[PDB]
Formats: sequence, structure tokens, C-alpha cells
Amino acid sequence: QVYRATHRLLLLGAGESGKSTIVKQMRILHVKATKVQDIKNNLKEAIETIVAAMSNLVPPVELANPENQFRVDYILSVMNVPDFDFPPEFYEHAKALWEDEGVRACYERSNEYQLIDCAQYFLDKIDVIKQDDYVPSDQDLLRCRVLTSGIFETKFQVDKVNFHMFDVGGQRDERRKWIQCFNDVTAIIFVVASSSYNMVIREDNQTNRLQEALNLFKSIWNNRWLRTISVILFLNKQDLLAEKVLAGKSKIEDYFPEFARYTTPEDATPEPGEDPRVTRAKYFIRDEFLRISTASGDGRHYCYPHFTCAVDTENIRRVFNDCRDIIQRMHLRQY
Amino acid sequence: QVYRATHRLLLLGAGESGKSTIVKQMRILHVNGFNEKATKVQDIKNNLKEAIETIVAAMSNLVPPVELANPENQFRVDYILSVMNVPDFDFPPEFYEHAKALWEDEGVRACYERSNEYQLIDCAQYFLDKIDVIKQDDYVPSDQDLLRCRVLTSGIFETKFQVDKVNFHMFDVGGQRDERRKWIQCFNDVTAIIFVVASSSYNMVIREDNQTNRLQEALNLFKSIWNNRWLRTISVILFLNKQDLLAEKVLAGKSKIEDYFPEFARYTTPEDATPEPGEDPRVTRAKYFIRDEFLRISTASGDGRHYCYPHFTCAVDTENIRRVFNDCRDIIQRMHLRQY
Ligand SMILES: Nc1nc2c(ncn2[C@@H]2O[C@H](COP(=O)(O)OP(=O)(O)OP(O)(O)=S)[C@@H](O)[C@H]2O)c(=O)[nH]1
Ligand SMILES: Nc1nc2c(ncn2[C@@H]2O[C@H](COP(=O)(O)OP(=O)(O)OP(O)(O)=S)[C@@H](O)[C@H]2O)c(=O)[nH]1
Ligand SMILES: [Mg+2]
Ligand SMILES: [Mg+2]
Repeated sequence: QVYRATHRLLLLGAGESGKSTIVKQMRILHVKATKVQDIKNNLKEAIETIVAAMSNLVPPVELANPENQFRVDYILSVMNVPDFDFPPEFYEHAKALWEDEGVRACYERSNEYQLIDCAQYFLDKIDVIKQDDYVPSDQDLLRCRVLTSGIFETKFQVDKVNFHMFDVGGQRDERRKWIQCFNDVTAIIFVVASSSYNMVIREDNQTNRLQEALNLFKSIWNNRWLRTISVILFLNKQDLLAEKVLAGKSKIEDYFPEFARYTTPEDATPEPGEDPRVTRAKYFIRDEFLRISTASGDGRHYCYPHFTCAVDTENIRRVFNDCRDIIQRMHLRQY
Repeated sequence: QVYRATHRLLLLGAGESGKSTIVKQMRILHVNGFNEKATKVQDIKNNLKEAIETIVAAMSNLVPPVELANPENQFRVDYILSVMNVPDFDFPPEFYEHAKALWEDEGVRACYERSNEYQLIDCAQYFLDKIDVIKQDDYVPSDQDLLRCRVLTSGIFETKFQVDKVNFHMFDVGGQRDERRKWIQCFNDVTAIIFVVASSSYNMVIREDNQTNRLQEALNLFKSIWNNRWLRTISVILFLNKQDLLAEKVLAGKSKIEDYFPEFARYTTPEDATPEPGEDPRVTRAKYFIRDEFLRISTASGDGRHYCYPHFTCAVDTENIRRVFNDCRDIIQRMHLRQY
């Protein structure tokens, strides 16, 4: 009985797209020692990855300061070892490396390798993290990355209405377990890491990320079990997408040729003073998905897109509240 | 200094478009007070009287004229027409009963369905359906009753409210051609314009000259505003109002859209449409077409100095307004920061 009365929302999307970051935003709105481990862990992974990559790129990247070489040597030594003790000498080698113009130049070419999203975020606050009395903020916990293996349900009430939300693992190994969640689903929330148009998936290091998303979305929109189900599509990481468009170093055209003839829609509503180039790039990415969503469905289900930033509490509070009504509609449309 | 920190909003739009109704929603949602209670009951009564009189007055004046389903209902029509212009109408028990008996007459209903050929108020059927409730001595208006009620706006009224410790000064104006002269008094330091369009009026003519199409008047008014010199930098949040009335009208198909806006016959529902679950494709098509007519004007000038943010609304529906206005708060703040 309570079963059918529940608003059952299923988060889907590839890996590192923004799924658990959405759940975290839900707990902060409607609902620590291990967490500092995870934050310290992300911090270690960030630096190892950058320094490890310098001598593997083509052309390779060398240190701006030859005298930093011993620090590279340390980082690479303590690479994959058992439960690392995080000595003080770790925090200073990491900081000094991060300030090196060559370590940075390798960071700028990070789409050529597999770097985590929180990388810069955490590297900018090594001095805060290292303190004994350090207590992670709400934002730190949002940025913190922990890969999801398994199915995690999160229950929360909003204006007296109850929601049960399912977070899954995004990578390929995990997609098998998804079918275990298809029962009585009110709405699917599909998340997209929009800024990843110039990157490749971890699984095979060949498949374009944005492409993987488009296919996974195609598979979802046409799934035998989800014919009736409507999809709320978060075109996420708007902040990163913008920055990349404004940096102008990696072009969307090179990865997606069709963008060359693309023109901003007549009904595109840009943010106050938003650069025209951002507008175009963000609406292009949107229209890549709507092509798929309009191809089938026969009016049995619909796609409702939104531009989001999963790490922005006020953004996720706004977009989520603006959906509470259609979700109710969809639930009554199921009865 | 306090002047520059507040969020100034200006309700623009034609007569009977829905401006005052949006204002009452802001009060119901953000200000304190159940209701003068006595003055309003009188307004709702006047509303009821107008609808009934208007409908029957029209029967013989329509072409072809409509006749009573039951001829025995003639003394009723005779009464209604005989108390047309009484200034201090006492509302005797006799009024309510004649009104209720004619409203159930198939012929009067038939003339109601043809109200786009004359001038009938929005709340007609709402108040006529509860004539019984309205006549009791202990009759007190519900929120909905107050929202459906129609009073002409003759001036500028300001409503101040707060959401999340943020202050909103909202100015309501008169939409009829007569009042548009006063509009410049509110153009000072305005943060955003909310423009209300009565989507459903595609088949009606304005009161002022009984000739100009209400939707064309709204369009022309929007062009005037969008291209006004004092407003070159002020953005417009477009409320496409009367969606409930639009859908009814379209689902009935008794008066076609193309018959008033010919270009509709070659308009195709955008790829990016997001219909409500179980929405009739016809409805989705009509409502986007109307939205677009307005966007064609907004995208023809402005040069990045201001933009248009369209929304589909039903002002008499508190949840609809609550939701829509909340969705707007962040860009209203952004508009203000952009001004600094
Ligand atoms: N800049 C920025 N970072 C974001 C945004 N959304 C997510 N991230 C960051 O990206 C990372 C990946 O998101 P996360 O929630 O871990 O992905 P996921 O889809 O749950 O990953 P998985 O379980 O399938 S492997 C986290 O570090 C997170 O803080 C966003 O909009 N902007
Ligand atoms: N059913 C329905 N009625 C509506 C809607 N919006 C407004 N109305 C009705 O339309 C009528 C006019 O409302 P109002 O808001 O006063 O117009 P206005 O813009 O203030 O008009 P003016 O002051 O310029 S003359 C009222 O009867 C109101 O109840 C809506 O979305 N649906
Ligand atoms: Mg996850
Ligand atoms: Mg008014």
C-alpha cells in the first residue's frame, strides 16, 4: 500500500556524471572521519595522476623548475601503497608541485588522461585539508568523489510528500543491476556531464564521453521496460562547460562536426549577461539529446531537460522544486 | 539606499489579462490577512449580476438570435432586463432565483457558448455555478472566489512582500488603453517586467473599440514595451496566462485558431516542447504557437541588453503561481546584480 503511494525516482547516467552529487544535495535539503579519509584520498589521487602523466603525454611536459624533481620522485614512490599515513612531507611536496608551471600545464591537458573532477578544487586547499582540526564543509563533501558499486536508496519527505530515490553505479560493470530498479518507477532522472565532450570513458579509453552518454540515453529511451516512463534530463556541469567554452582551447567542433552549422535556438533563454558562445554550446548539447528523445515514444512518455550544476545547492533546490509538480502528475498518470 | 537594494517588479499587460490576479497570489502566498470582507461580497454579487444580464441581453442581439429553451422562462428574462441599470440594487431573493433558473435553461447556455461575439467576463460560469452559495447571509468569500472576482484597475498600486528574507516591491497597473498613460511613473529603477497575456483570447475583441482582437492588442502592446526607450535594458518575464481556458477552448474546437491567426495553419510544434503528462497534442501546439508569436518580437531587437523569459500560467491556480514565481527568483536576483 505504502509502496504505490511513494514517489520513486531512479537516477541514471554514465560514470562521474553527477548522480551521487544529486543525492548529497537531497540529504542537505530534506534529511565524518571516514569522509576526511575520502577527501585526503581524492587529494592524493589528484597529484599522483598529474605528476604521473607528465612523462606519458605526447609531447611530454617537463617541470618549470628542475629543482622540483625530488618531489616528483617522492609522489611516485608513495604511489600505490597500503593505507598511506599522510605525513606532513606529503602536503608540502603536493603544494610545491601544484605551484610549478609545468605541473599546471599538465593539468591543462587533463582531457588526454583520466583525471578526477575535484582535482583543482582540492589542490587549491591543501593547507585547509592538512590541519589537525580540519572539519569538511558542505561543499567539500559535495566535491568528494567515491565511486558507486551497488544500489543506494535515499528516502526524504518534501512538503509532506514522500520520495524514494535510487542511485546506481554509472560505469558498465554496474549497468546490469539497473533492471533491479525498474519496478513502479515514477520518473527517471538522467544526468549528463556536459563538459566532457573532449574526454574519453575510463572503461576503454577510446569512446568519447559525451558520445557514451548519448548512446546510454538512447538505450534508456527505448528500453522495453521503460516505455511509459518519462525522463528528467539534467544537462549537468554547466559551470565546467562554460569555463571550457570560455577558455577556447579545446573546440566542440573537433569532437562534434555538426556543431559547425548549429545556430542558437530562437527560444533559448540565456542567463543575464551570459556569453553568446556559452548559450550556443549549452543548447547544442541539449539538442543532441532531444533528437533522440523525439524519435520515438508515441506520446507515451516525454523528456524534460534542465541546465544544472550538481555541486550548487541553490541550483539543485530550484530545479528540483520546479519538478515536484510534474512528478505528481506522472504518478497520477500511472493510476 | 534602501531604494536600490529591493527587487522592483512591474506588472504590465492588457486589460483583463491577469495582472491583479497574480498580485493576490503573492498576498495569499507571502502576506498576512484572510481578506473589506463586506466590500468584496458586493463585488462578487455585482460580478454575478453582470454575467447573467449580459448573457440574456445578448440573446436577441446575436446573429442569429438565440431563443429560450423553455418559453415559460420569459417572465424571468423580463425581470433581468428590467433591473439592468438600477444603481443601488438590493439583491432581493427573486434575483437569485431567476438567475438560477435561466442559467439552467438550455437556450441561455447556448448564448453563453457564443460569448466571443460579445463582451462577457471571465468569472461568469464560476459564480453562476454557485448562485446558491453566494446568496446566504453568512456568505464569506473563499480565496478562489476572491481570485475569480473582477474589478477594473484605475491607477498604480504597490504590493510589498518577502521570500527568504528578500524584499519584493511589485507594481500593478491598469491595462486598458485609458490607463497606459500612467505607466511611465513606475519605470524608475525597475528590476524586471512581468508581462501577462491572456492566451485564450485568440477569438475575442477588446472592449475599447469592439473591433481589435485581444491577442493582437496584447502583441502590439508587447512590441511597444519591448522597444520602449526607457526600458532598453529591462528584461521581461512573460506570463502566458489563462492556460486552463486555452485548453478548454481548443479541446472544444468550436472556434479554430487559424480563423484569427492564419499562420497557425503552417506552424509546427517545436522539437523542444515539453507537454504536461497526457496533454492533447492540439493543446501543446496551440500554446507554443502563442508563446512563439511573442518570441518573434523579442528576438527582433535588444542586442543582448535584455531577454525574454516565457512561462505558461494559470493565475487563479495558487500552486501554479507559487511554483512559477519561485522558479523565477534566481534570475530576478541575477537581473539585479547585472544592474550593478
Ligand atoms: N564542477 C562540477 N563538479 C561536479 C558537478 N557534478 C558533479 N561534480 C563532481 O564530479 C564528480 C562526479 O560526480 P559523482 O556524483 O561522483 O558521479 P556519479 O555519476 O555518481 O559516478 P558513478 O557512481 O556512476 S562512478 C564529483 O567529484 C563531483 O563533486 C558539477 O555540476 N560541477
Ligand atoms: N480561469 C482563469 N481566469 C483567470 C485567469 N487569470 C485571470 N483570470 C480572470 O480574468 C479576470 C481579470 O483578472 P485581472 O487579473 O483583474 O485582469 P487585469 O490584468 O488586472 O486587468 P486590468 O486591471 O488591466 S483591467 C478575472 O475574472 C480573473 O479571475 C486564469 O489563468 N484562468
Ligand atoms: Mg554514484
Ligand atoms: Mg489590475
